[PDB]
Amino acid sequence: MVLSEGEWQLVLHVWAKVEADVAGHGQDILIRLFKSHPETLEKFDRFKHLKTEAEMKASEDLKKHGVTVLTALGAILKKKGHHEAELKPLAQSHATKHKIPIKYLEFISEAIIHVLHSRHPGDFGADAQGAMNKALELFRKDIAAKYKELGYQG
Repeated sequence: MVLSEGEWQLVLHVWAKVEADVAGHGQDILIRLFKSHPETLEKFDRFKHLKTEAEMKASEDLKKHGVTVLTALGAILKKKGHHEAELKPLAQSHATKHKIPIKYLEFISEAIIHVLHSRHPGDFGADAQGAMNKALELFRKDIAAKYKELGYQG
């Protein structure tokens, strides 16, 4: 996986917009994920009892979780590929602590692209979406590498 500098800039450009309202983006993304794939909800004991979008939007746990997820992602994306140090840990965790499947990461990637497109359609075009997809794909592969490198078959 390799993105051009122009492609990383497209990614970083849309990401600055996400940072203008991390909380709102995290809620959109997480709800989109739980609505598209309800089984994923079972992996969160603090808000796995949330059923409606209303209950989801009112959840402080989901909101805070969205902010933590996006913050960690935003930090890895800014590395533009050299994110080993900001990844070794994002791995040891979901590998030994939560056991988050690779397929679920594919689910959240779809929610992220959908939400970014929906909230910023004027700039998040085919080029930007293609670069973000490549970025998240690179991200999934490296995480899967750390898993495998650690015995976990996510």
